[PDB]
Amino acid sequence: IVGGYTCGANTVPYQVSLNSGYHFCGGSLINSQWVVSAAHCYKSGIQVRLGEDNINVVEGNEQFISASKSIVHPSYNSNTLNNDIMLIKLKSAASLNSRVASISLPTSCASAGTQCLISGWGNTKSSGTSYPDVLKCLKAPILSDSSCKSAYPGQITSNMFCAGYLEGGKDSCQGDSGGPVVCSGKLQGIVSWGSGCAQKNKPGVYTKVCNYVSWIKQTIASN
Ligand SMILES: [Ca+2]
Ligand SMILES: [Mg+2]
Repeated sequence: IVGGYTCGANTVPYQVSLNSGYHFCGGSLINSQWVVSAAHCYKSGIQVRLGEDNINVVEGNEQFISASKSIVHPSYNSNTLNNDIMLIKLKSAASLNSRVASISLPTSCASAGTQCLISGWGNTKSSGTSYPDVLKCLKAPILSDSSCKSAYPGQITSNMFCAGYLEGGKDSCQGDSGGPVVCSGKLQGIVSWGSGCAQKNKPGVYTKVCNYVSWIKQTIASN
């Protein structure tokens, strides 16, 4: 996350770190047995880490649970990143508490202008590499599809939205992939892609979760 701030330990209790020997993607806990992340984060051998703040120091509120199964969206296209969403079931149920909580799925899509919260352990420089060990946060508004489509002609589908600042300066970056974009108490997006980080007229692009609620509910209940 570039230009954001330190969230504070466990202030984003639904935030997950996917680890395959190191942190490689974020995710969101939607209930004790399931996590939603990005399909481009798919890997075999994932351990889900809950209640994290510093990812290199066991501070006491973590739960590390292995994944039993992963389900990438049936229509994920890794070339365009359309339908960039995946579900991860935990081998054991998490123990929800103040530090480990789930986030709600949306009932309707959010409007442009709505302020959201983006969080992750990704790169914090736009031009450089500095990976933080504690969770960083960024409040950013959803942009109009018009400004999103002008920035990326022929690349945005109805399953994507942009959030950020066209002036640049604040944005998600690598290491944030798969993490949450929460607006008004609901999980509305997933960090998917963008052009570099915090560049001018290049906002980050997010998976539009409100379009996958029936698929998520149907899939988790049948698995
Ligand atoms: Ca830790
Ligand atoms: Mg993240």
